[PDB]
Amino acid sequence: RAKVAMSHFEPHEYIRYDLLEKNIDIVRKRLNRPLTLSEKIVYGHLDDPANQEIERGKTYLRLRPDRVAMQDATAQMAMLQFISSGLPKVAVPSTIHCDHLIEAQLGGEKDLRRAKDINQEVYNFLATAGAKYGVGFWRPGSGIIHQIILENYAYPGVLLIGTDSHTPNGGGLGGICIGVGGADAVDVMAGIPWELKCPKVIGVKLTGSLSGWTSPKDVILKVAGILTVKGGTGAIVEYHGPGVDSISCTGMATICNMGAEIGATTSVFPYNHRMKKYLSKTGRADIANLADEFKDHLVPDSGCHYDQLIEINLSELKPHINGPFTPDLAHPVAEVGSVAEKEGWPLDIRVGLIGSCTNSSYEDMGRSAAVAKQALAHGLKCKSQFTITPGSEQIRATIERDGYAQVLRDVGGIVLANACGPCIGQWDRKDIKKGEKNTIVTSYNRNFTGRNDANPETHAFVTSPEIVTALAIAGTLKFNPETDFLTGKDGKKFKLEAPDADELPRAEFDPGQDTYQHPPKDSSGQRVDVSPTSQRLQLLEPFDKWDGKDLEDLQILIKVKGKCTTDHISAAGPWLKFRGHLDNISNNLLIGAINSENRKANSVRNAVTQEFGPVPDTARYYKQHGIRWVVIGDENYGEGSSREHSALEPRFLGGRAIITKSFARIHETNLKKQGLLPLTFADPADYNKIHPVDKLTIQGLKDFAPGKPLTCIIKHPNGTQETILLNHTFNETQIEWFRAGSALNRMKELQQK
Ligand SMILES: C[C@](O)(C(=O)O)[C@H](CC(=O)O)C(=O)O
Ligand code: SF4
Repeated sequence: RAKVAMSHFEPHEYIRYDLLEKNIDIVRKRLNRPLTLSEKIVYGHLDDPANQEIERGKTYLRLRPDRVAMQDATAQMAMLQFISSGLPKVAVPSTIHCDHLIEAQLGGEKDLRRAKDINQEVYNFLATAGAKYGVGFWRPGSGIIHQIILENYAYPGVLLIGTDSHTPNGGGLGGICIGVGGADAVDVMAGIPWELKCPKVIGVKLTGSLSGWTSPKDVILKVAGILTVKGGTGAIVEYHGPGVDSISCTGMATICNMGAEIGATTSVFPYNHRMKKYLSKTGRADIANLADEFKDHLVPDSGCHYDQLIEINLSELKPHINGPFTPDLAHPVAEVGSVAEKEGWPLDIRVGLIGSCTNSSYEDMGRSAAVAKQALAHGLKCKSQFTITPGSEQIRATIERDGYAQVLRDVGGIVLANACGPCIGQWDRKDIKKGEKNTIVTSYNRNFTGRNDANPETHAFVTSPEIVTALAIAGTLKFNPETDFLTGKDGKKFKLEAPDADELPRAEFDPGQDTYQHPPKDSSGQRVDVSPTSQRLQLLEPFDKWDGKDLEDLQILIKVKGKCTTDHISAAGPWLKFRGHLDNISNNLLIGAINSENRKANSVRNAVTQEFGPVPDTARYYKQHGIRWVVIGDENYGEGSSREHSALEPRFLGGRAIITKSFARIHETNLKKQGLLPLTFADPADYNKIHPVDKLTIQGLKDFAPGKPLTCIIKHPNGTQETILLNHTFNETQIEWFRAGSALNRMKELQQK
């Protein structure tokens, strides 16, 4: 066909749209109905399109992804599992991005130099394991994983998986990009089919066009408020309608990115002329030309059916700000000042932060510079502290060149390294004491308790970068950029004009400094060294195979009340230091979850000693003494980040099952991957039948089967027993992971030994 390479770094790996077309056509001859765009790209990547059972929301699809991307906080454990497999080389194009371990403190270059010293051992391990197994390596300072992928690797029709829940960002260039845990990434790197539950499809029809202060971020802040954090579970969100051509390619990536906060499997936009333009300005005009020849397969079929349809008229959409606490608590910027006042949320903004993968594009930086230049023209600077995170080295070099970084420094901002930084709590914040109630506004995406600075009382609101800039200049939530007046230096009241700026540089992008390291795919004689006394890296010892018996008289470690995110289960911030060391990071297990017994975090009753203490310590005591335990949770358990450490840590400390009213998708898969039993109540009111003091027996593991519930006997202390039924979503592939002790153990059994 055409021989167009997948990227500039893999000149010999060609885009297979011929394959995509062939598979789409086998499938539509079987289904005889129009296909949505996400169905075309997902079913076009089936391992066996002729025989695959296809029912939305019901069957597990066996898929062949085109490439794997990892960032350094999840790559360590994905590579330690790949090293246990014993396999010599990765089977698909794979990259590691070093963006999560650079702490914001002094700003830019200074923080990057310090991170390279402090994290030497880890950057070393990832670069060496990358060279050995054939994984491309983007060095610290290169940029945030998703901005590097949009700029270099995402293209229309790609199926990409990434070990990060904001991998959907790549949907802004028409590809299906899905967040997974490290063991799912090991499957694909090892060459075995990846399984995904066939998604439902929510269609969002965009009408009109954005104007004034409204930006792409407002579309997904509105959709999150409508669908809520659990409304997208099990579905792909597919944006369509005439309003789509009104949004820039990076704007579309912003909207797909934050679809992770409603639990969506991913989000996607159809290939159009704004994506073409972006591909050409990022050196990929040949890929835009080939996608023009396969365009019919890169847009939805006429008359395709969405399981749910939402319509948003972009011309009536006004600026939003969401939070504090949850990303679906949506408010117009015009009313947040009065709601804050009413709810007792601090009105004064201590810090304004722009960037993160969600909003760190060239257009985002130009729109923020456009607000800031107006303030400067009246002799003002930010009243709040103000930080700017460029998404990649190319964006940092280009906004530096085109003058936007200096405008942002002149209003009082500090430019941080091209890294996650304050977005996952890698921030040496000293302006508030811990426990001090305060408000920060960001252009990020999640705003869960203690995620940016480990202070539970920080009220974090997420909005667009131009509104963070306007509010940082005013210093208060009680400021609406569209209506209100600031007073300049000269005494005159003035109003901010709505920002206007170019979507892409007129000139070319300046690539900045060299940051990619290609694998020698010749030589590869690397020894990966993991010191046996390291506190940051530790090789894995395989989990135990199932004993063949039912699980009797299980102790409840904790019955959790309410929201239980993967940041509650395995916190980030300071704990990122131990992401390659399973025993050391397991000391954060469930320390943020609220115990229903006392409503406290990290205080559970030890059943033997009858002392209340830390959850990690209590789980290790039970494991030392042979007491097998269970976690009981509420709705949407495991919401958020994809970190498989939330599943590895309960397995390591002796847990056996997690029983909840419902699971977020990625965490439920990660639990199954690690040999645990994720089970849901067949009747959710049964959550109220179980008391912290009860022992539980799970029966029927011997004839464990797809679609057959398991029986749970609740043993009450007074002698009463009650039987309830528990549902599971295991298929036979997955029951094999459980019987082997983990998916990695099963894979190693298939290697004939
Ligand atoms: C840090 C993270 O990027 C996050 O935003 O929560 C994570 C991955 C991780 O825990 O390392 C995510 O979204 O999956
Ligand atoms: S959401 Fe924040 S922490 Fe996750 S990749 Fe993006 S910038 Fe990094």
